[PDB]
Amino acid sequence: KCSLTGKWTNRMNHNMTIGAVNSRGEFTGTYIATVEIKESPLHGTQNTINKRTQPTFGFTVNWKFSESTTVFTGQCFIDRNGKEVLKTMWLLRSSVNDIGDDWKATRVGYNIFTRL
Amino acid sequence: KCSLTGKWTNRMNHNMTIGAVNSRGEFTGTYIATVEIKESPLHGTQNTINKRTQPTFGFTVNWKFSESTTVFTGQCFIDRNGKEVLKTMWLLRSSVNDIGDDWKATRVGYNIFTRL
Amino acid sequence: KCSLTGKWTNRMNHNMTIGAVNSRGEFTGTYIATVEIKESPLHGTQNTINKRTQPTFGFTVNWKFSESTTVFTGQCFIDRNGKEVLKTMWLLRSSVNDIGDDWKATRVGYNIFTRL
Amino acid sequence: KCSLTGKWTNRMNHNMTIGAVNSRGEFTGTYIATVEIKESPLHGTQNTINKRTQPTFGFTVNWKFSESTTVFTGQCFIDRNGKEVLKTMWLLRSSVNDIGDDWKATRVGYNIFTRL
Ligand SMILES: [Cl-]
Ligand SMILES: [Cl-]
Ligand SMILES: [Cl-]
Ligand SMILES: [Cl-]
Ligand SMILES: [Cl-]
Ligand SMILES: [Cl-]
Ligand SMILES: [Cl-]
Ligand SMILES: [Cl-]
Ligand SMILES: [Cl-]
Ligand SMILES: [Cl-]
Ligand SMILES: [Cl-]
Ligand SMILES: [Cl-]
Ligand SMILES: [Cl-]
Ligand SMILES: [Cl-]
Ligand SMILES: [Cl-]
Ligand SMILES: [Cl-]
Ligand SMILES: [Cl-]
Ligand SMILES: [Cl-]
Ligand SMILES: [Cl-]
Ligand SMILES: [Cl-]
Ligand SMILES: [Cl-]
Ligand SMILES: [Cl-]
Ligand SMILES: [Cl-]
Ligand SMILES: [Cl-]
Repeated sequence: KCSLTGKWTNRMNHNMTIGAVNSRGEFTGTYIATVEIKESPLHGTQNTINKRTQPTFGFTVNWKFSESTTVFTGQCFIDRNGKEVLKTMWLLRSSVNDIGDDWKATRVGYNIFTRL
Repeated sequence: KCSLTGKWTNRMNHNMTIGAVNSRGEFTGTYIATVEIKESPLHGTQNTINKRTQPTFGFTVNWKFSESTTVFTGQCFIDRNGKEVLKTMWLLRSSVNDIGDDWKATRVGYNIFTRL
Repeated sequence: KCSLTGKWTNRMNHNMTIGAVNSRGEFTGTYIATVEIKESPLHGTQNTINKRTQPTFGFTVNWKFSESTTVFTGQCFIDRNGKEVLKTMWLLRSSVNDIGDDWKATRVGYNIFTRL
Repeated sequence: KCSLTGKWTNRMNHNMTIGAVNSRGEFTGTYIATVEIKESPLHGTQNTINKRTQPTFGFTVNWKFSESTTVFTGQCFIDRNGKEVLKTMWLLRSSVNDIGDDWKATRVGYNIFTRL
């Protein structure tokens, strides 16, 4: 079984720590990145339907040093070597002033996390 | 201020209800979708940095009838008329059986929500 | 049949003109936007497999006033009212200087085009 | 300069060959993917504004064995070692039968290509 609880790294400038996952799949944690290091809360859920060994999940990082918001979604895999890996994709939402600037406010990307 | 608390629709087949936003910007809600109607829980945060009148936000929908997870991120705007509108984009993560199908598991899209 | 040839608008600040589509599905055109109006070339293809009435397509806009590149992909639908509509999604790629800034270089969004 | 002309791989199941880039930045090529191997044509542009050593680019793959279309956009970098690398993200558009299934037709992902 791949569990989200624990400490993760993207082997770059990001770590996160995710706490216990409750019976409804809910969890909280902390996202730590270099800008100098800043810490920000995250909240999310992992899928509990069919109690899969490799569940999907999502979370929102509510950045404490920015007006922006990021969401991540992905899946907790057991890789061919037996190691847990989170394969994620993210959307980063910038705060714009006018609704006419909305078009340029969303970036996308990806991250791969392994246990730390 | 554009506040997330309340009931929202995308005029299509989707309604959302969001509860009280606490002082850290955290909220919970339900997402209602005609697949016959199914209700699933959502958990999210709105950005409180600088107390903007039009904050960004994100949330995760933990579908009750699927192994999938969806994340939404966007911004709560006041348009010309003074009406609230949530401009969002999302990532829908499918549950794949093997890490080699990971490439095909992520869909992207958008939704515009208004009150009621 | 929904064809890409002709003039399109997003009913906002964008028009495009697409030329004839050849037997391999290839086409060229021009993307016109307000920054003041700028014109830029586009090149793409529409799917010819199974000769669908509502084909998928993609194109690249090679912006003449920017270091950036946009790609669009979507489908040419006949809507319920009989009108042709292009439903698209796009990725906008910014030029960054270091490969370490790669993460913030891609925006995503959408456009809906109807004949002009 | 990082030039697109040549042969590329993502070390997985994909190779690409791209031909000469003309003076407007336009190129054609072939995209080779193990589904058994299938070859499909690609058409694209690299950005020539300011003659950057690391230009952005986009292209469309018109799959020969599918009703789908994929677009790729990214940037041609020189990494620490002086090796060329294409960092890309893509949109894969499925062909749906009705405009009401449009919401589920777009997948997103990424690929990193190196020479050979
Ligand atoms: Cl900010
Ligand atoms: Cl950030
Ligand atoms: Cl592990
Ligand atoms: Cl922005
Ligand atoms: Cl990324
Ligand atoms: Cl990563
Ligand atoms: Cl309300
Ligand atoms: Cl499912
Ligand atoms: Cl199920
Ligand atoms: Cl779903
Ligand atoms: Cl799938
Ligand atoms: Cl909508
Ligand atoms: Cl630029
Ligand atoms: Cl632009
Ligand atoms: Cl029409
Ligand atoms: Cl940027
Ligand atoms: Cl958009
Ligand atoms: Cl539009
Ligand atoms: Cl080569
Ligand atoms: Cl197909
Ligand atoms: Cl086929
Ligand atoms: Cl395909
Ligand atoms: Cl599909
Ligand atoms: Cl790759």
